[PDB]
Amino acid sequence: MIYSKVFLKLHWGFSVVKPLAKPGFYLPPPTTLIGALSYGKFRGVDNINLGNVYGSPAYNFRNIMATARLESEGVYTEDTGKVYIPNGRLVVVYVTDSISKEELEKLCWSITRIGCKECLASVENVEVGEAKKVSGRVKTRYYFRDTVKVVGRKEFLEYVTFWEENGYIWGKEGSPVRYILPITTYPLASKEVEVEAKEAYEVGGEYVVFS
RNA sequence: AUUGAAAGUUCUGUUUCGAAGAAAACCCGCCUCAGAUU
Repeated sequence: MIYSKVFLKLHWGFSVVKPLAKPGFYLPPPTTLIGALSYGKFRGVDNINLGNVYGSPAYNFRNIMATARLESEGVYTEDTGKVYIPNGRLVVVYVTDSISKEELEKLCWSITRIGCKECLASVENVEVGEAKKVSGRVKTRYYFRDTVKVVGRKEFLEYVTFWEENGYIWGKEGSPVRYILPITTYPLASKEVEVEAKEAYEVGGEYVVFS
């Protein structure tokens, strides 16, 4: 199981509108991160024949694990929800085993935006390595699933609804999955939360929790 | 190529016309550059 870290500098912020008044999300979903990763290889094509229906040029990277977190302060504003965090930093962690280190690093250096067109984002540095799996009590900053238990004080937890990869095909709605975010609503920032969990990869001290 | 792909809240308008900081008032009343030298 290999892992990679990437540091992104944002220009003005990101904007992803909730499916189904147009409120937005607080942090990008894993689908957006996987698509941003896949952009490095599938650049220039917008419709590929999956075999039965044209749904997206991204239904092939669906088995890559990804998380992300903030490192600065920003504000969520509706005026079409947006998250303004100019000149901020975003740290993204990719954990997978499908491709070798070289391919993942090459695709990691090839990220241009997160969400819509305006949300450009530069790349400052990357790291590649091998991760280890543990199950003891850990402290994390990246968001995780709803089913994961919690030992600390419930003070900085929020609930959001994300979708699986099934939504990659047009004319179809993805399955709803609950997620827990360790975020302060105003102003936006990230806080550490201690969890027990069952699977957690050590990617440099900042343990990442998946289940 | 990411609930992503496609979208100008844009066009038109004077803060304008008029109204003396003006009239009265001494700086002024006394004081040696003076005694000695071819």
